Amino acid sequence: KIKIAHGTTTLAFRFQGGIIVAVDSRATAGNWVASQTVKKVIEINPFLLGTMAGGAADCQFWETWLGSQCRLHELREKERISVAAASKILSNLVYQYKGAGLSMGTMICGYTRKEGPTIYYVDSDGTRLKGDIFCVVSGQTFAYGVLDSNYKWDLSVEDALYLGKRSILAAAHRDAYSGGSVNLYHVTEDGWIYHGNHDVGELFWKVKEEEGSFNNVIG
Amino acid sequence: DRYSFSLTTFSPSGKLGQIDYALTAVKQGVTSLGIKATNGVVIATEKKSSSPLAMSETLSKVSLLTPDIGAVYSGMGPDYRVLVDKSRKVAHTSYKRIYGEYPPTKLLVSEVAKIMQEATQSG
Amino acid sequence: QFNPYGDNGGTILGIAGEDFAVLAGDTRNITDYSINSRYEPKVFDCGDNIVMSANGFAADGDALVKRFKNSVKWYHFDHNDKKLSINSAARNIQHLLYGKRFFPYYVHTIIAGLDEDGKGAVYSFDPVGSYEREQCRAGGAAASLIMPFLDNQVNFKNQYEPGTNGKVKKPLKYLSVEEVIKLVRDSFTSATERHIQVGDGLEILIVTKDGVRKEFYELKRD
Amino acid sequence: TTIVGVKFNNGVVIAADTRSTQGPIVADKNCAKLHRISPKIWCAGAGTAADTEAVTQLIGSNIELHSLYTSREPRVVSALQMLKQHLFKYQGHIGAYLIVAGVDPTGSHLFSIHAHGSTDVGYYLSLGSGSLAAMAVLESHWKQDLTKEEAIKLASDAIQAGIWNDLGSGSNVDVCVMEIGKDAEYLRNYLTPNVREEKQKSYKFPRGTTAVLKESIVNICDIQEE
Amino acid sequence: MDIILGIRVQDSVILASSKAVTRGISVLKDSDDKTRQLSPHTLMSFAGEAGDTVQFAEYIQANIQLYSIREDYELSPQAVSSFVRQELAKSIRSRRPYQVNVLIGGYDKKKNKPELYQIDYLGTKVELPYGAHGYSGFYTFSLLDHHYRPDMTTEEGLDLLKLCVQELEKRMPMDFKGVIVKIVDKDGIRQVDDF
Amino acid sequence: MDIILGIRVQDSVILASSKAVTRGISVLKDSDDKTRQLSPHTLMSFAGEAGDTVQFAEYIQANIQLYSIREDYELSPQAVSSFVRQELAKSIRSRRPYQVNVLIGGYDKKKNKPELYQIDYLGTKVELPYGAHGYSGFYTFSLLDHHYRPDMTTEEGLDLLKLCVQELEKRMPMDFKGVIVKIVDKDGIRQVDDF
Amino acid sequence: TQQPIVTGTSVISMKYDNGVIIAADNLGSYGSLLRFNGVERLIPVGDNTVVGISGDISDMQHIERLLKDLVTENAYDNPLADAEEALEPSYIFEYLATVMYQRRSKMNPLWNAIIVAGVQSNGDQFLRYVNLLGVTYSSPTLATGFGAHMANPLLRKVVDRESDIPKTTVQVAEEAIVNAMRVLYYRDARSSRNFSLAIIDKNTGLTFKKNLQVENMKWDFAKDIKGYGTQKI
Amino acid sequence: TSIMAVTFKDGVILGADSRTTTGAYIANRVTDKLTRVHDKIWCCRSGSAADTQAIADIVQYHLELYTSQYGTPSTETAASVFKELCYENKDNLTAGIIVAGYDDKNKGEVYTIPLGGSVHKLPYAIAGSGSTFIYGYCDKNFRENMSKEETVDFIKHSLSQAIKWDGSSGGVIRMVVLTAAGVERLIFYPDEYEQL
Amino acid sequence: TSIMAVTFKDGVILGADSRTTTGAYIANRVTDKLTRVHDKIWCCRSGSAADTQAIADIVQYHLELYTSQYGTPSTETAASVFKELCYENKDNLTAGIIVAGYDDKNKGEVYTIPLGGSVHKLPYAIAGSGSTFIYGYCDKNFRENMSKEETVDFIKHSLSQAIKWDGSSGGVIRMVVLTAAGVERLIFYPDEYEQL
Amino acid sequence: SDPSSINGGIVVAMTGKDCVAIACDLRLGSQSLGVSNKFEKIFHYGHVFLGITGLATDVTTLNEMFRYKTNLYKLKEERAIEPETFTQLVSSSLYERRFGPYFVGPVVAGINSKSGKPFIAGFDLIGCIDEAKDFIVSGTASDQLFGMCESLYEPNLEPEDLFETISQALLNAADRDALSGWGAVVYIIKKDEVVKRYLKMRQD
Ligand SMILES: [Mg+2]
Ligand SMILES: [Mg+2]
Ligand SMILES: [Mg+2]
Repeated sequence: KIKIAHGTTTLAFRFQGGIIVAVDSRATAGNWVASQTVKKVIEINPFLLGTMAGGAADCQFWETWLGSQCRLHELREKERISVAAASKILSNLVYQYKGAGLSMGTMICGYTRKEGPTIYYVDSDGTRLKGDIFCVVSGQTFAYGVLDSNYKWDLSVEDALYLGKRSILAAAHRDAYSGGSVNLYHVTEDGWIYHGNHDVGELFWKVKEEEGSFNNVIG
Repeated sequence: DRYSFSLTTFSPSGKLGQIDYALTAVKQGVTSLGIKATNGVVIATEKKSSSPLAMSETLSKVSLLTPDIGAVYSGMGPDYRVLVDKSRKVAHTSYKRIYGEYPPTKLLVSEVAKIMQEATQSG
Repeated sequence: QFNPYGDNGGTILGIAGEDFAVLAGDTRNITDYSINSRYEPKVFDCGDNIVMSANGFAADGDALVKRFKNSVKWYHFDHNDKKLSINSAARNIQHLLYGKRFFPYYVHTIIAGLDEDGKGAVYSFDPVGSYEREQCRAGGAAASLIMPFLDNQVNFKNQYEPGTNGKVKKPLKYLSVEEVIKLVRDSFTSATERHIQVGDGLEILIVTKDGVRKEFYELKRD
Repeated sequence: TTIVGVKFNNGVVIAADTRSTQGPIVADKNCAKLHRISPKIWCAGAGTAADTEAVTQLIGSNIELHSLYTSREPRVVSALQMLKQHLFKYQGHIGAYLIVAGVDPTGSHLFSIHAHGSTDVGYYLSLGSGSLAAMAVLESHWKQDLTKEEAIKLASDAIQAGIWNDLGSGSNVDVCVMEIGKDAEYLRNYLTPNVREEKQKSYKFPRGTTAVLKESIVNICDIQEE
Repeated sequence: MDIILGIRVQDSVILASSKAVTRGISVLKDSDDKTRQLSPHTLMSFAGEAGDTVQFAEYIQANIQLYSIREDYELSPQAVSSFVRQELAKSIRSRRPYQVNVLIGGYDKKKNKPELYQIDYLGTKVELPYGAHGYSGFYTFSLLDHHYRPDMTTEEGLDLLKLCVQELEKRMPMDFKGVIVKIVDKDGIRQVDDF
Repeated sequence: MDIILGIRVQDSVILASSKAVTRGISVLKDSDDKTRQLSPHTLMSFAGEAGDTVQFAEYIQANIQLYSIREDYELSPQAVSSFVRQELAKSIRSRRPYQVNVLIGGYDKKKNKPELYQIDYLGTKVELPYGAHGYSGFYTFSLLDHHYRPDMTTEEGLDLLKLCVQELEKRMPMDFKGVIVKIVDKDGIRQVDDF
Repeated sequence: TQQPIVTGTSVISMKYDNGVIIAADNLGSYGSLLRFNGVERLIPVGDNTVVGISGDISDMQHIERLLKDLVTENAYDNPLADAEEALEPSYIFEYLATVMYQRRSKMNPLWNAIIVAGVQSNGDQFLRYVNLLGVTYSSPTLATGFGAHMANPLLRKVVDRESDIPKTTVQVAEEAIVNAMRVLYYRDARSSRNFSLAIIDKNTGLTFKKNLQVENMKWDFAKDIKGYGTQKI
Repeated sequence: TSIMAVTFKDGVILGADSRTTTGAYIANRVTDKLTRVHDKIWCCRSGSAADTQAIADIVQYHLELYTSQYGTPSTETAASVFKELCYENKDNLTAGIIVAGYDDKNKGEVYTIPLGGSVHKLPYAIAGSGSTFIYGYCDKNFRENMSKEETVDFIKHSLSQAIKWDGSSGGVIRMVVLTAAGVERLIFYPDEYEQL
Repeated sequence: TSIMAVTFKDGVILGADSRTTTGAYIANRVTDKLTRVHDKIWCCRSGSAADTQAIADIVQYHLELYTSQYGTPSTETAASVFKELCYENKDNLTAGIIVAGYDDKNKGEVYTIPLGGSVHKLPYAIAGSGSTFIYGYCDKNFRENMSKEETVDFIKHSLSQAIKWDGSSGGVIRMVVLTAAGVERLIFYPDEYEQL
Repeated sequence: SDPSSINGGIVVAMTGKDCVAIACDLRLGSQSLGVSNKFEKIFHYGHVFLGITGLATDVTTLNEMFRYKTNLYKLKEERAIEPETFTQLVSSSLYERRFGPYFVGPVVAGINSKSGKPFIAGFDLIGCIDEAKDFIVSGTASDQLFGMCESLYEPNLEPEDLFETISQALLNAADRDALSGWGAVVYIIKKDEVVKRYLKMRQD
């Protein structure tokens, strides 16, 4: 298609230490790899993160707009907007446009003291869902977390980051359209913290050597 | 056609009569020879002209099969002529149209040999 | 029925240096198997040390560039002649593109310039205004022929230190404007050989703190 | 593809460009489109490249067997009748568009044949994506009683029109001249107007640049004795 | 596709709703509550097109809550069902029709009678002792047609519903990931603790 | 759609196959065995178009059993997998192509090595340590890519498979009504009693 | 969205040392029917511009009226309407290009390919193309429809690049145009023998030639062509 | 294409334009559409060039084998062979053929074979895309038992109008005259027939 | 439908057939297709009967309001009003109209408006399904400055051939003569024009 | 849906000084899903090397078909088939399925045992021969390979230099194709020794 679309590798999960957000950085037009360095996490504001799945433009434009609407709310009400309220601004907007051809599957992630760590999955269909974990792998959204479904609520921030990084690596290897690098975010009550850009090429060899996993692959 | 059966069969002595009699026909045929040199081969025969009014140039006993392969015979001329036609065609259908080159001498010989073997066993 | 879109061919290349940027495009304009022009410029100085190209359907490309140039003029009027930064230009072009989200500008847009720290900047846009800041972006017909080459010769991807057996990556060095232009010229020379829509001429706009300058090189006319 | 035939005083000249394209990509920059049906009967092909080669080699093979059978040099009207009856049978599904030119005991001949099995006679013909560019030059400069030198010049000029103005054509000009009572002369790369310029840089890598996991000797030799 | 069943017993109405949200071969949620409280003694369950179901359900909730405040009165389930039907009936000849199927379970405090209303996406309304929307409809109807008694107690009605869900789990190709059960009686609306 | 997983461990091959047969929204069987024994040390599991799967599987079984009697020999899994691939490869350009996907698990008595072959309906064959056909493929691959060790025992391989099935039950929209597990080792083919 | 009904074929043009030449045949075709022969498709605007139009003739007659209205409008409260504030070719083109792109952007195009030939105030040659898509481009030679395929190759042999323009006289340019019109008559089934030719020169101004005919045609060789292959009679 | 055959006192004349098109492109501007199937039996071809060439070649073969065994075939026999091929293969053929011949017994005869592969014997026949424009003219100007010169003028004037109005017709006007005297080929160039 | 308008010495004559069809059924065999939009400005209608009747009615209204304010409109003005309606509504109209009028200043004028809504001023115009068959005849037989009797003969002979060959044309030949002398209606019956 | 891009993968062949190189990726996929990283696309019949891209079932079938035909050839000819002759056999074999073709992009590489002349050829799916002097490309990243080869390639490279060129051409082309990669093999072919090298590359 003309419009860059992302059907794969966005993960967001809730844990003791807040929310982990993990994405890949690959953009594909058909089988052509357009880029290995795209940002699939949209920084709406210092406390709100959005994941880009579906139309790249549709996600960028309307989640940048959501940050504008969130800023207005804070000027008018002199209070941080709740994740419930921020998610519902975007969900109600895409519902107006329903049937026009907007494509968006996004996890709105925020940590407020009213709600605690909150993830909302927002759809171009007008679906708005609160959940502990959401993942998007090759145009398919799942609420289970790529690897073991259980994982841990009582998980260290270091360990939770690794699980998210390792989860993107699992998808990046198997999924043709997933790859490039992993971008890691830790969402706390005081805001989100960037946990860097990790090349999947270098990550894969290191993980394989240290975990002993990917025995099937020769390196 | 009701001759679906072999006309060449083993006699009690283990002879194939029709092959022996074919070889007898070849014996009565005009002499032809071949000599192989280091840098070429020669094939030769006598143009036994049936009549002096006949233009013996119009009867080719020595035939090009491929640009690099020639054939001469002893025995029944008409049998030779149709074998040259089949040999020329099989060089194309079973080789040149597959490999894009003319067959080696031994393999074109192998194909001609096969056609003559079939006239020895076919109905 | 009436098809409001067409393909005018062409290929464009944006590379961002440490303290410079280049936006290059071939000067050939085509429809189907015919050449319309051997010299129809595709890369434009828009003012404020910003160069722009909108490659694909030339009509939509001309319209977008025209609208953006006008946007710069009105930015000056509305904001006391404030210089439009490349990041602000990029966000502005997203809104121009996304405005026609349900009847898009059938173009791949690249802008080149310097950021507010004086460092080389290239921004790449999809037809509906999705955008990213990049060091290297080829757009148009021969993009798939050029980008793998740039991955290898700019970022030194799949290149390692001899005698380390792939344990040490070839270290990234800052490329001079002269080396970047060699890579641009070789990219288009190679594309011209293998892509029927690429040829005739190569126009390169180079952006530095000193301003915008223009270099032109002939390409094969077959 | 740009293909032309030009009849002249004592023969016919056939010419073609040397670019082969998969969609917008140039697969071969020095492709030979001038094909032999028989030693003094040549043709140029446009459309499906496999089909034009396949149909020439098949009719070329059958023409050779016919020539051997009849003890006569092959005729262009035989190559033509055999090509058109084959293409007609396949109702355009064999995408072969050919300009057939040659000399035989009957004289010099120039024909065009289309994929559906229709044929045409002419003193000048053009075929392929570059035919309109080529035909513009032929319609401008063609006259009756052309010399060999004039016909080669006109033919190669008509191909050049295709190379420069058609994206489907490019690179070089191939020519074949078939003159009565003479050997056909095939002039491969008669013109070379599109030689690539020297690159700005050598892309020869230092040895050991590529990361290697495993090396092994491949056994291409047969099973050994002893 | 989704499961929404309603049974009206002697003194209450029970609504059982599938907890699964699936888009294509993707399971988005396994704890989804396909219910909105319209008024203290009226409950609406909904199944249908994604987005439209929640948007419609929440719009109805707001309008009924608005009427409650303005008149300081609770609309009868009959009145709420008539309002909900009319809103669905508007949608069918609209530009983009709502694809939402609902069950309305309410207790009428004036008549001291439980009432169950089945309304499809076209605004087709019927008052039934038991109702269902989707593939599960035909199976449960035949089972309920046999077992259902109008003098059934809430516990008897719960047992019968539990049988339905057990039989539906066996016979259905899709996994609907269990049901939430809610009882609507004179005391209000409560979620059944264990099912 | 259906679930057929294979894992090749140190000394055996394990095949887990979904027990459910569904046509549209109808569940036809919940105890279906999607396996044929081709030879005493070779097992084939199959998923795909209705009728074609059993017809293809049984046709292969007959041909391999025919070869067994004629030569008084058991074909190697490699030879059986090559025969099966060729039969599938014939079908694609045939009048009505077989839509059948298979896993071939065999123990090679000459090499004393377990072997697992994955062949799709087109006759696309690969030898893998683990394989799967259908929607379940991508999920199980990522899990098996992490956990799988080539020196794994049959009990370790069984545990890993059990994890896969548990995770597949949670994440899949359809109910595949459990799996039958069969082990292929030097002693032959046995059905795992409890899973 | 519509379909063209009555249509005009190729418009061809090129730059020479001192100005521009543009030409078009006088035919309005109704599908395969050559219905109207007295159709003028070169419309002069003042004494410095000629607009050559191909495609739908109803849309051409509309464009003709827009240009006629443009001249009227420019003269309103304009004491320099016949001097410094006269319509330039560049103004007339940019207007048409704006209209063409707007009409395609409302999915209701003017079904035409337009070449604007003229000479600017400073004596610079103007030659630019616009079509129903709003696509625009400039070249030392321009042609629409069949002209693009057959005329351009011939005209580009005279002026292949910008540096050839000063070396091209009006006699050589006109000759090349007239030859290209003969080639189009030979090979274009929707063409006509009768055509108009306009020269806009920076010295001698606008010369508009009507009722020109394709002459010096080669047909004699037809008598020798017999059958389609084997036929000798 | 514009083709016609006209019977006159001394025989029949076949007329045709010389234009073959692919869409609007003139693939051949000097086409010969008057095709010999026997010494004094010719046909005018319209439709698929591949189809009419294939049919004419097969007919020529049939009449050559006919002549070997039974001597010179009648124009009616030639028309019958054309019809058999056209009618039996109507699903896979796009061919409109006029068959014109001279016998000594029958003299000049014209048979037209439309798309369906029906046969119609006529004093004269017009066919091809350009024929639509001259139905009026031909019906008003055709007389029986015209001289050779009158018939040449009638065909020249007729095809002149057909060419003028039809984009698919054009080039030279080819004619073949079939009489006891033999076979005569006439060509008329644009400068001659355009000024009529 | 076969319609034509022909300018001569004393003015212009409009000719039309009288046939309206639904498929092969003749819905009306005595249709009047010569329609008055002003005293000496008439039109010939071809295409959608609903469309040409609606357009003619609107034009008649426009010229009646024009006449009230500015006096008698020119034939050119009438053609312009027709064109405006046809061109601006080209997407929703199927109408081919010939406009014929007599001024004292301009004399006889003919304007044809094809489907696109383009305007062409001509010495004479032919239109309708039956016009295709008489392009040859009309182009050979039309002279400028013919007498009234010659022009009636020209139109009668022309539409006679159009009717003969076109199934969509037929019935009577209606004509309207526009001169300084006034407006004259002529009718010619099958028994008259078939024997021509 | 498009048979030539279901499984993915690439082959490139290059000529050097008294040597040829042929290289392929190791990926086999079902569209987005990677299935195997051990699917080699280069086969050899004596000293003649054949790479095949496209529909994987056809790759396997054509390998088995050319092994069959080159085995019979050798038994009858009493010598190994040469690259020039094999190229014609591949062409003939593909064109016989003209109206039901194998969905493949074959590449021939080898040195003529008698003349010592390096030889490469490519084919479309119905057997049209591309006999390039320089390089041949095939598969889902053919555009990327054309780009890489056209800039990286220079004539008369020594075997160990040609190795670096073809390796860098394959790796960087594959990394710009979703359906290519998962490992790579390079064959450096000289008149009487062939070296096979597996390359280390990113596994995404
Ligand atoms: Mg090029
Ligand atoms: Mg004409
Ligand atoms: Mg990849």
